[PDB]
Amino acid sequence: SHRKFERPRHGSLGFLPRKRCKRLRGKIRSFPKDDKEKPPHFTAFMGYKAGMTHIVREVDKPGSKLHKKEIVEACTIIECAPMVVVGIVGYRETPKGLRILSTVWANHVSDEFRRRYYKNWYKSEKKAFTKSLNVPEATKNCLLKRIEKYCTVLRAICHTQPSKTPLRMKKAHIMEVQINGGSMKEKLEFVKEMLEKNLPVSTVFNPNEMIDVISVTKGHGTKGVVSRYGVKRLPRKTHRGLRKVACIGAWHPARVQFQIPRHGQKGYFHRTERNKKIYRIGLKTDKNSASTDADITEKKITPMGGFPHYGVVNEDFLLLKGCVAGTKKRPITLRKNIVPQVSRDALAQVSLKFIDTSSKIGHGRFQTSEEKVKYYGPLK
Amino acid sequence: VKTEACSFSEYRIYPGRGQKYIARDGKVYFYLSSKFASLALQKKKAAKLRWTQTWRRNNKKT
Amino acid sequence: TLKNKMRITLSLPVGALINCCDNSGGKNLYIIAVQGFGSCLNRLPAASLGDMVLATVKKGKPDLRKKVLNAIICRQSKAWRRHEGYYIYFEDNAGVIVNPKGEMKGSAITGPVARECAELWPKLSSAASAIV
RNA sequence: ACGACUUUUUUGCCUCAGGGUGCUGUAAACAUGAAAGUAAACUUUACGAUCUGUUGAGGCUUAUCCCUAGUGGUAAAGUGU
RNA sequence: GGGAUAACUGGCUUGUGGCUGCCAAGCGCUCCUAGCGACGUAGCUUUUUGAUCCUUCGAUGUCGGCUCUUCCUAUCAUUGGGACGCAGAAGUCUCAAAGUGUCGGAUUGUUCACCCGCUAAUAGGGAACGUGAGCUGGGUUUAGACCGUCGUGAGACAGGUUAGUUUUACCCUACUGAUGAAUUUUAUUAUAUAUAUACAUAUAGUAUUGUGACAGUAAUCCAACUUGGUACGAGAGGAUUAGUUGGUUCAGACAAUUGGUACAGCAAUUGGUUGACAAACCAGUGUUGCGAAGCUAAGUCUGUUGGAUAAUGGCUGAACGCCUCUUAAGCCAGAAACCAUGCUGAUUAAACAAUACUAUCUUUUUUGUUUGCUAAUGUAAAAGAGAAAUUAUAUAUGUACCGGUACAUA
Repeated sequence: SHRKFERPRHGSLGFLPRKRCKRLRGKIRSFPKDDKEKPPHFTAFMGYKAGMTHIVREVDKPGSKLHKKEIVEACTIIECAPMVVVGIVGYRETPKGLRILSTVWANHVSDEFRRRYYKNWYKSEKKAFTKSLNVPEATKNCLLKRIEKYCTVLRAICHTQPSKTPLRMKKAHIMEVQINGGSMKEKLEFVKEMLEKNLPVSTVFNPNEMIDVISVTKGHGTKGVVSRYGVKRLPRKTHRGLRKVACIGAWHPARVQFQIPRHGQKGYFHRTERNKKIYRIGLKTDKNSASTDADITEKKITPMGGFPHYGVVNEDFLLLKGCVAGTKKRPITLRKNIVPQVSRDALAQVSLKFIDTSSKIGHGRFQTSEEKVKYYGPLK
Repeated sequence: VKTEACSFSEYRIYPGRGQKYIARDGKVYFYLSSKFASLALQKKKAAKLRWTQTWRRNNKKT
Repeated sequence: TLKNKMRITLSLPVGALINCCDNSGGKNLYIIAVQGFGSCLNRLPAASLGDMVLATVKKGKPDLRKKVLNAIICRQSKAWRRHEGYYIYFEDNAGVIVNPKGEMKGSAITGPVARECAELWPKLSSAASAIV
């Protein structure tokens, strides 16, 4: 018989299996689509989540209850070392999907790039990319010509520069980035000219843009159904347990109907967060990088005592509105929206009033060490 | 221009960190910490608080 | 009158006993139901400051006993985040009785009133001794 | 859970130590300092919970904190192809 | 002893229940049918109760609730409509629709029922009468006991009441997560220098980048205000439609910042103990106060638009000189439905592509393949394994002129 009282099912069926991701690096499912009128440009970037801060922002929001008045908001900080392009990928459309024709490489590569292939860099003779050290420039040109002629999608093989970071890892993350815009020839000219250079996030993105965020979630191992799916807890009276499972269900199917909640992995899942606004694209050489029109005071983005488990910011950085999937220290993938967002909020231009640089370890009030010293005074 | 002062200490009030209590008397009390909040809850006067800057001032040690 | 209201943290389950805060002659209000409350198996009916509840008078005038009357919450024990960047909370829980057409049944709101709620319901802003 | 996964293996890493960041709340020690009174000399000398001073003192802070090319360390030498 | 025979499912049937009809005497001012619809009469169904006794009595755990998921539609609301007895506002009958939602209590052993209240509305059912190695044990229904009635009595009572053990997963499968070889009777959407070429390619081993068939799927509803006290209305009243701002529910993350959290850690303190003393210890965490940090919500962020269409509204337009949305051909716009897109998985494809480096070895020719082993053999298909216009089909292909015209040819 039917249930007496109705009540929505626990959790989404559409994110079965609730299992571990097979890569640390975020995986872009799909890229931005055709726009021949637009000039060629990069679609994506990897950067590392350093932590969270809060902001004070002045609000326009027409007809709002808050309206004109200022708001305080949480924000994420992502240190972004410039990615380096090392390869060109030429893909061609088939009724079996996109297929690679060939890849064309740069005329030298990083040690950090080579480290990703080696499992035992320390105990090896490091012979990778040494027959493929060089070939005739004619061969390269022929491959480029071939790709222009036959390929219909261009991706650039890019890689991270972890040597510009405090992290334990020295292996680069290597990555394809689709190039979206004009003709394949115009694109090819664009990637070739760009190639060996380093790409700041400011070269890829503009402040105020809405951005799509691709990351693996924070782990937790294998967890019970209550934790995993949020079902109503067992009664005070039971034969056994309280985080112990409900009924599985009907005699027909004469099998477990798969839609039932179950114990198993929780977190370390791949996930796309959508439409996060860029509040500031920071500059490495700016010593005023946390300051605002209201503040106008020399002051770097780095918190008091730095970010938890990451410390100082020493490269360029993205100040992003709101939450981001995964642990601090994790690589995070930024992608442009597949169709550009059109909204009030998308169009809008942020005016910060304050960026916090207080401690995130304890309740350390001070923006600067100098302020802390100034408060306390003489010491022994 | 820049944010208001703590008054339980010399400190500026940095946002988010502070909470606000409105008493039956119509009096607001602004707290910069849980530790400050607990002291207020236990209703213990400043003149017993050896750690705090107000005490140091009260005993003229500034 | 705009009746729009940015989110305030859920509070006061039904069966809560809150101060009546006026010269109505009510001393307390026992909230038995919330007006506008969502459908859900799990939830008790729960009310913030700006919510219209339905209450009965447990201590107060004899006619007011038994009978059901609307109220608006003015003082609240549970903290909420104001967007100005601080968490506000009151010492006590209190509301003031009103009509189902939202007309005031009180005469003068003796405690303080949350400012967003006072500007929410005009007749309370009028009657209120202080704005929080 | 265990496999598995992420790493690094001398432009490192571990180790301690220092600094940063904090957390606790003013250590022991000493005052012929203060202290409700007490007793014993011929005004001085004893006893005394406590409190103040020296004293934002002393302690603790990677274990899943931050920084440091600051100290000493950094083996087995196996197995599959 | 008994499924030779009840109480439990299932099964046949559908009296009874429920649902849908057909009709046309009346009702509906007036008016058969806007809405109705008798007297009559046809079906459908088994969420009813029966009839039953085929199945099971060397046992299918006997009600209900809780919890949890899925399916149905005979749609209550949300989406699009049609009709109206319709001025608007409403509201009422109705169709495509199962995408989405459908609540808090009071009283019960309770399906059911019945109040009070919210709601946006508080639709109806299936899943062994959904769901006892998921729970619970209140109830019918063991053995104790009580009262009434009936029985001479012992006792009896779908008469009422109180008290009364709910045993086992370590098997197989299923499902959820976690590892993981192996696969030339197998593959190939191309490869090679504007031209070739399956009588052809493809070692393997590590490692990166990916391909993406296929499988899953998600976001949701309301309010307020402005439109507007306007249209419309005699007045009273009083919208569609957008727009803006908010809130509910679900989902996915995250912890800056509030709250919550202590056998990280400092201080305090009770009882005892080490002569005092600092130092300390002990009491299954002695007990307080604070408590970074890591978790966490009652805290914070984020949650697409195309295509093909349905109901339907229409068009051109015959049959049938006129007419006709096609109840012919030809068409068009059109929904929370549908399929993509999006997003998740993809040792769900015994799948695969590109790249990097490497293993005394690769390539051509000759002879051989009638202590576990140490020269070595297998083919599902040789017999000329011969054959690359193309839209076609109530006409095609060239060639010549400017997708059209002309002229040849099958």
